[PDB]
Amino acid sequence: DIQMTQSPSSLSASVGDRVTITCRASQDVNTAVAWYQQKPGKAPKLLIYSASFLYSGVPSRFSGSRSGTDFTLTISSLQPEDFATYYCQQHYTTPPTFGQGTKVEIKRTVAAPSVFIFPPSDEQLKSGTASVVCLLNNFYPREAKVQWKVDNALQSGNSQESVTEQDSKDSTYSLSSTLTLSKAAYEKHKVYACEVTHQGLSSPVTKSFNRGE
Amino acid sequence: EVQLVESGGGLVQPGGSLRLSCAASGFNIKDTYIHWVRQAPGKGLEWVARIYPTNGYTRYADSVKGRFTISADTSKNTAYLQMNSLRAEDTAVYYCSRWGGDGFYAMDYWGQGTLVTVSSASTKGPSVFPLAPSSKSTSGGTAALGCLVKDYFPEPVTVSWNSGALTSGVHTFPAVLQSSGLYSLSSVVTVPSSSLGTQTYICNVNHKPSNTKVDKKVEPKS
Ligand SMILES: *C(=O)CCCC[C@@H]1SC[C@@H]2NC(=O)N[C@@H]21
Repeated sequence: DIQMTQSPSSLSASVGDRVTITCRASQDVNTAVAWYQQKPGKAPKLLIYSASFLYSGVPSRFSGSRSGTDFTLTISSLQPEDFATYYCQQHYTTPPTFGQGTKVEIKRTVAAPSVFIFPPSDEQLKSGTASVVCLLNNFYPREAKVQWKVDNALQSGNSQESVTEQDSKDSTYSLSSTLTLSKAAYEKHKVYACEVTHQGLSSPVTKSFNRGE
Repeated sequence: EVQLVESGGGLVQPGGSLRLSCAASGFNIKDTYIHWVRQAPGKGLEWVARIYPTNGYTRYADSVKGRFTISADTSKNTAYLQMNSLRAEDTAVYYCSRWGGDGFYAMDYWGQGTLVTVSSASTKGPSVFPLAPSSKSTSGGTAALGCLVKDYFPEPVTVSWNSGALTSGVHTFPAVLQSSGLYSLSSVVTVPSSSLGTQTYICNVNHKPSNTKVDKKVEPKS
């Protein structure tokens, strides 16, 4: 089994920048290498075949080259729609093997998130569980720190985060953090706060509500 | 134009059997090799098997050898993957692809894939709760509201707003698996603060695996 060692695992670059993704075959595979693009929720799309040939419909900014066992995918001018995971593949022998993939995101100017907090609905409390939701809307970069405070006590082990894919229009992200408590714990406490730290914010932003007010 | 269309996926118990199909159009599978390639949630691509339908010769990845059978029927222009002794490790989107043939051994056409989930967990529809817009929403500014889609299994669910009329500013988050083993997600939207109390906001939730359809009105709390 020939292995395809793909680097880097991820990269960030601005619109118009030159992006280089590389793959090292464990042994000679001649030119029997293809490159694929996979966007979220979609099937892989063939970009390059026989190491260096541009496939049908692929923009000219994509190209491939081979030097020995080193294979390189180049995007000469990165575009916002190029946000995707890229995979090399050798098909010199059976089984055909894929590289681990390279996740490509678009670097843009810093944008601070707009922060919102949502209390649990009365209908959910009737079921015995309380979910408190903090929303960070349309920010960049993706990295952010969201901390939950219940009556000024920091929470640990009871919240989960989810992040959207990078927006096609403005290259931003949105993020949710969801705090889960029992109904009894939710009714005992008063102040619910989510504290947000981000590069676009000069100081951390806190959004909070008092239960029942 | 060439197309490949998979079918046959679903939720199946561990140790069970499932047969996937791949119907080819715009070309004849006699002239090509047909492959299955799978992708576990959040992981890379893994080749599974290949067949040359003219003589039926097959090759398999070691991880499925003996348990899976790839086959094809040239008179139906259709290929199959019979999966047996299914394990949770087999949970994945299963893609059909082809080699171009005639000296071309890249995978040029792929289907959209069919999701196979191997689990002993039963189906369950979500509860949908409002994320009510804050009464502190800035007058004349921007407010956020949404729906919390909680405790369902398996994936996927779809969410729309106002039956597709509201698309700008919508963020429907990827689901997270809770410690309970059920999924949860939220869908949010930012709207003008002046619209609260007059414009109606309804999230439309569809969970096909449990035949659950919920429309939930989200309004400011009284
Ligand atoms: C139980 O876990 C301690 C609950 C603390 C609630 C605090 S005490 C001060 C704040 N005012 C109030 O009415 N509740 C808050």
